[PDB]
Amino acid sequence: LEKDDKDAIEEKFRERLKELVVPKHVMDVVDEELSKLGLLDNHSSEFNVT
Amino acid sequence: LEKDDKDAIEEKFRERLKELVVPKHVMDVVDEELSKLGLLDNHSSEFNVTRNYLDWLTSIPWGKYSNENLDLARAQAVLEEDHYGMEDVKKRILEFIAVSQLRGSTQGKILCFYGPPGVGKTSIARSIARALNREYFRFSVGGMTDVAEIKGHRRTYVGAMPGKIIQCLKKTKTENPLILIDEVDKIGRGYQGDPSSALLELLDPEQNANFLDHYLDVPVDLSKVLFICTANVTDTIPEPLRDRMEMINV
Amino acid sequence: KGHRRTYVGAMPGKIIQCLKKTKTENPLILIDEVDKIGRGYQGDPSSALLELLDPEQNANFLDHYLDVPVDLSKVLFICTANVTDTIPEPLRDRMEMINV
Amino acid sequence: KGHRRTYVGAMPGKIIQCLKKTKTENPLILIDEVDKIGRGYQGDPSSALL
Amino acid sequence: SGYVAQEKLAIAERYLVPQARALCGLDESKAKLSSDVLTLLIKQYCRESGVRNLQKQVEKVLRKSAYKIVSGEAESVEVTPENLQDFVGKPVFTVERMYDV
Ligand SMILES: Nc1ncnc2c1ncn2[C@@H]1O[C@H](COP(=O)(O)OP(=O)(O)OP(=O)(O)O)[C@@H](O)[C@H]1O
Ligand SMILES: [Mg+2]
Repeated sequence: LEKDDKDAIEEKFRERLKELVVPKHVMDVVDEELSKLGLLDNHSSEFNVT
Repeated sequence: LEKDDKDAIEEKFRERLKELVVPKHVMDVVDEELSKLGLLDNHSSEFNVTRNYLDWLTSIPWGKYSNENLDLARAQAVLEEDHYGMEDVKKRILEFIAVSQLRGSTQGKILCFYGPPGVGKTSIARSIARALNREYFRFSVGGMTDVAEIKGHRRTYVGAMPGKIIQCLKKTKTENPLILIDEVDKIGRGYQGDPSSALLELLDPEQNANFLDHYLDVPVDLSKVLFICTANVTDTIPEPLRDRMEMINV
Repeated sequence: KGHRRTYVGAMPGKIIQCLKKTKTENPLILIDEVDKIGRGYQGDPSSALLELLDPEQNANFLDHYLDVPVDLSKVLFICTANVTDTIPEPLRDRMEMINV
Repeated sequence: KGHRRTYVGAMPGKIIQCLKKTKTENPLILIDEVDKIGRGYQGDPSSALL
Repeated sequence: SGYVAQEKLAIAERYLVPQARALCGLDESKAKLSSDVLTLLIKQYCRESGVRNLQKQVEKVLRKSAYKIVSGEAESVEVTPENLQDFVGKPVFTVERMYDV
């Protein structure tokens, strides 16, 4: 599986956060962007930008 | 075997919109948009733009008001506790809190401090927000050369977002935050729609109540907001913009 | 300061590229030759620089691309200009001088 | 001037919104601050105004 | 364009003052503003082609009266020219000297 789609992409992002101690502010922002990415289609100009 | 996602979103938007006192200008638009959202197939590429549109239109508070403290006696102490001198500015804020206690409903103004650098123009704004108790923001306009920040984009462009003022007004749930424009006089001439023009629509003491940023196209009132500015020297500012605002002088 | 992110090629301003390229949050950024920044044909870059260099206020730097504020108070800026007159007054106030 | 109607999400120019909302063909449109138009890249709105 | 001082006095007496008074909520009895005071304000401090600046001036005096009543002492501020200096601060435009003979 050389090209990812939805599951693994979010997964690798959410795990990459771990060692960092993010200020509590931005977790909300990252959460809306993640859920919005989850509902978005794999092919559209919106998806690659987000 | 099947669920009802369309009904899920069509109700959850409705539920978030329940408690707000939504103006009639909006309710019809949000309703027709909500129906248009209800028709189309879920994956259709247009459908996302509408699920986003509603996600902004139902989010921005419509009359939710961060109640502001009224009695001035207690306000004195917190105002003086971490600054000194500058008596004229503190006298203005005391006048303001007093009149707000007298007429009932909360109401805003526009102000513009100016003076030699390092006098304290920028550290007081946070203290004022702690005194009146309305929620704070900050908005540097140093050197900007793109009107989109004050006016957003038209929503057929991919990834359009409303101008920075609406993002403020959403980030703080209240409707009347203390915006703090900063360094107004160093705003640049951007060789195409220099931003200093756009600000004129925003700061009219009376017309302000119908701001019309492009993205969410319904006009939004802003009269309650309490703008403040700062300016190292008061010559660069274009004349009408110099005229809109009071000029306290630290 | 980057661009608005709804354009085509938007990328965050130079400093955030610096702050990603070196994993630490406190690099020793070395702005250089401050005296000879451009001026007077578009908006002054100097008018943006103040937002970085204010000793306290920088703690809520706000790059346009990623709008969420980026704390960077721990950074250790340095600057090196050979004549200390041309720098505009509001900017000259922020940064202490040391004469070699 | 709106958009071409073939793009996703296209909507008519602002003046037609004014007609559809005022619901009459003789409104008192009030353009404001005519002189501040930017007339730069890829646009030239002043042309459309003429 | 333009505004003669007479027009500015008429407008200030029938449009601005009642409107700013309702905006600040003061009862009309509680803060008299003699038309002579408005003449003094139009002549010395606010003297320019626009009307906005006069609005800010009259709004200023009403605000100071408000803070004086709600918490201070006087039950009726009474603007008079003699006292006006402390309400609107230092006048800008000096009156021309008047010779008598
Ligand atoms: N009256 C005061 N008491 C205590 N500190 C003050 C006072 N005035 C200014 N300061 C100090 O100034 C610092 C920030 O001042 P401020 O940012 O307002 O400068 P400034 O006048 O805004 O400069 P510029 O307007 O050029 O940005 C704070 O650290 C604050 O302690
Ligand atoms: Mg400052």
